Amino acid sequence: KLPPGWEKAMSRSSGRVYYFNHITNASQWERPSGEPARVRCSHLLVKHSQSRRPSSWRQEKITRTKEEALELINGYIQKIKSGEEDFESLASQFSDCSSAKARGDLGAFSRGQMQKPFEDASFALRTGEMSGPVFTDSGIHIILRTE
Ligand SMILES: CN1CCN(c2cccc(N)c2)CC1
Repeated sequence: KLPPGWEKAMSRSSGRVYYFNHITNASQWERPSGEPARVRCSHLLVKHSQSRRPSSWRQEKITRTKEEALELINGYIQKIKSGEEDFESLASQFSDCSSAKARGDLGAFSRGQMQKPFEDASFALRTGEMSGPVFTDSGIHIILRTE
């Protein structure tokens, strides 16, 4: 019996089975196996032209499309997963959130405080686990649960 949130899938390019989480948008090859008052997370945000506030410390006027933002997110996830780059380094350089200055750290929080897709992903992640692309009214997030 798989844990809730998780489903079995089959690659497409290779035919090998993998597991996908529809709350975190994480995917992995191994069987996942398996809630607290509070969690601590970091994130990397890529905004797009339909973000609630299409502006950030990186760019006064953010004009990229949502599709372009998802491509950027997917590229950062690839480099993090390969070890070519660290999550903290990419967040500091490229997150459209002012938390970039703290390597993406948002600190600890409870349910009720964050936007719902962000909250649900954060609480479904295990400690140390990274999400896939998570969509909110702010943009597209990579979320790292640190505690
Ligand atoms: C929406 N953002 C506002 C800025 N934030 C921030 C800024 C500096 C350092 C840390 N840890 C967090 C919180 C999240």
